[PDB]
Amino acid sequence: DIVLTQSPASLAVSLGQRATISCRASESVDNYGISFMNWFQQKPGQPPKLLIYAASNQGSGVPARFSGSGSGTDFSLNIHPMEEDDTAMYFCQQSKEVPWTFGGGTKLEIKRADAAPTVSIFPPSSEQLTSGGASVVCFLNNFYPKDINVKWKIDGSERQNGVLNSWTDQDSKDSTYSMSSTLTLTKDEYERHNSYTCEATHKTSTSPIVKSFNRN
Amino acid sequence: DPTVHWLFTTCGASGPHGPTQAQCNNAYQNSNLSVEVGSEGPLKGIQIWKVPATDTYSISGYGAAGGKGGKNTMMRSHGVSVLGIFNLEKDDMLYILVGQQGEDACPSTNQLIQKVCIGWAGGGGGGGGATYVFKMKDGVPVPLIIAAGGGGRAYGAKTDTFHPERLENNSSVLGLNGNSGAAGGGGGWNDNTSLLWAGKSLQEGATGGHSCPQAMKKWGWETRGGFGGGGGGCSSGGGGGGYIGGNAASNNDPEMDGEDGVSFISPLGILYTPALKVMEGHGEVNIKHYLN
Amino acid sequence: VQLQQSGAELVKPGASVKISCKASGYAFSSYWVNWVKQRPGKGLEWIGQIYPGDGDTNYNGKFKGKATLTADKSSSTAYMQLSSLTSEDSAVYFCARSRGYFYGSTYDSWGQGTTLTVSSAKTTPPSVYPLAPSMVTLGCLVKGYFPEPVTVTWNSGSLSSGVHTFPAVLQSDLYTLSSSVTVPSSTWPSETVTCNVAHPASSTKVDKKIVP
Ligand SMILES: *[C@@H]1O[C@H](CO)[C@@H](O)[C@H](O)[C@H]1NC(C)=O
Ligand SMILES: *[C@@H]1O[C@H](CO)[C@@H](O)[C@H](O)[C@H]1NC(C)=O
Ligand SMILES: *[C@@H]1O[C@H](CO)[C@@H](O)[C@H](O)[C@H]1NC(C)=O
Repeated sequence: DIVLTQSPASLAVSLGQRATISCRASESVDNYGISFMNWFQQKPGQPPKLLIYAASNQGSGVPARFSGSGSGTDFSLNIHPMEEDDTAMYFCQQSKEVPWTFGGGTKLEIKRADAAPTVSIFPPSSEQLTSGGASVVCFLNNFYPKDINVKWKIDGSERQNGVLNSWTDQDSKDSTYSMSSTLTLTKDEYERHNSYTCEATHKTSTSPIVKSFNRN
Repeated sequence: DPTVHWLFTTCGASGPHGPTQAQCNNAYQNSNLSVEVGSEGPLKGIQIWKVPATDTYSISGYGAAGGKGGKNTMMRSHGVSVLGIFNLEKDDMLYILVGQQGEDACPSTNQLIQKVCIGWAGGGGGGGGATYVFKMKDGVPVPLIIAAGGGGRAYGAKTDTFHPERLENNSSVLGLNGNSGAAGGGGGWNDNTSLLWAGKSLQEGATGGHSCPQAMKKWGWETRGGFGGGGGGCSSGGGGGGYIGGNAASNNDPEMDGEDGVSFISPLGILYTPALKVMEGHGEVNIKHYLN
Repeated sequence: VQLQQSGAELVKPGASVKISCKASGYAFSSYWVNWVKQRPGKGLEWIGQIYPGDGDTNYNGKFKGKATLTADKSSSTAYMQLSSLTSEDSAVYFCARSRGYFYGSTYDSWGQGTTLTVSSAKTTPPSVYPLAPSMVTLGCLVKGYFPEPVTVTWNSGSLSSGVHTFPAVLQSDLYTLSSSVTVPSSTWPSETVTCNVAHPASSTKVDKKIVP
């Protein structure tokens, strides 16, 4: 295959600013004087939309702030000035040789000032154990940037196995990110220990943020 | 009222398919012309008129031009005009198919092809449809005036030279399709089309040819024939529709224009002047009362 | 120019589906029709293409005999049949038209997508568990349900300026998600607010009060 190395996988940009996305091919995609590199935008729940074909040519009704550059093995998608409505996935794509292949994509998101997570922990409801099992839930809300690590503690000792995490997409109103981490044990394991704590590590602080509770 | 003029057009339509009832109702609103337009089958794009009085009428058919080849500077092959005088009887139904221009290869909305157009397969123009005026008698169609369309121009056509107009007035001659090669020949009056790029005969619906798969599978330069009978385009130009469709080259020769179609005038009617290439776009039919 | 795809499919492992792509507004027999697979957190995958004029096909070797591409000129419809289905086949599948070299051999018109879900588990209604502990944060736990669409609201929707609903996770063939709402301590517990959970596939609506 002709492999496309798209970079970066994520990119955050202030309104008005320049966004540059790169696509590098393992072999030339030039043939017949044409470069068979193409660029696409895809928003959630929609099919992709063509932005740039043959490396340099605007697609129909694609605003001027989008522009494509390159030839051979190196190519670039530039957006400038950035507008709110440009947050999406972006893909490069070659048609020079079968099989046709896509780049790995770039998620374009809005940049904002850093913010520390608000952390909250919640004990199991009596309802849940009455059916068997015990889920403890920790929310890590409204933080930026999106990279974070969550660590559960049991009896002072770390626990990560049996835990499921879920991340939200960027908020369109706050520009922040949230995640839920939920540890599911059986009721025998829950009732075998007393105190349960959740700790988050974010670049915004050097000391983890901590919430805890003990059974009653 | 003998001052009345009925002008038949494409009702706004272009390309290999003809118009809908709703297009002609829009184009003819607030006029003396009212028509019925088929929705399905071989009569789909064809307009049906009712003759208002027993009298002698002028009928002038104009067929459609073929498309341009590979250069914005080329002239098109203009559609043929055929002018006749006919006696018609109140309540006769006339069936009218107005030919549509062959697809131009230049100009192009693709800025990569436009580069070529201003200074391998696919630069040749499409064939362009003939114009048909016929009537039913005993369930079998009978032709009155067929104004052939103009053959499409080759991708690398160098001279604006065209052949003299051909006119037949003899039903015993079969109205067959022209030869197809890489480019589609023109649709005739009654034939069995089976290739995708050849123009369809009138009694098949006269849909204009697809462009050649040599072009469309690789480079994507699309030049289709016109309603009705226009042959599809390749490097070679496509043949125009007629009673006999114009021939297309046997190979994909880029210097070989599609031929115009053969026109037809009923011998029971009176021809007014020799057939003549004049139409630079779509076709047209004009019908008036005749002063004698 | 329009490509219109058939509806979603929910099938058991081992089954087959045939997804349809009905073309209009252009010459079906003159353009390639491509198929593309998209899963969450993954890019796009090209499956193969077909040229309806003469049945020519090109495949991505990864999908040979898994996908089978065909075209029907009578209806101007392109089909993709997926065989011997597994959970790795669960995805959104698009059909797309491409143009020739002058257009960069790229896609220019996409179907709306078709969602395939492959699972061996039968419809199960969600279980709802509350989440109890200046601003106070509250929660609603919606665990163990199938299939996927669920909707969480707070106070019938009227109290929703600050809510976060987290994407669902897959556990033992069932889904679980959580929702959060943060409100001033001057409104809770002094006022009651309730999460409303709906799972239409099981025709379910449940309200749960947040008890201290
Ligand atoms: C019909 O034709 C007559 C005579 O040519 C003309 O006076 C009249 O205006 C035409 N109809 C319409 C709607 O104009
Ligand atoms: C086309 O095929 C039909 C088959 O019934 C045949 O009758 C006819 O003579 C052929 N030629 C024309 C001009 O239709
Ligand atoms: C005019 O009328 C005469 C007498 O009927 C006829 O011989 C002649 O052919 C007519 N002319 C036209 C052009 O119809």
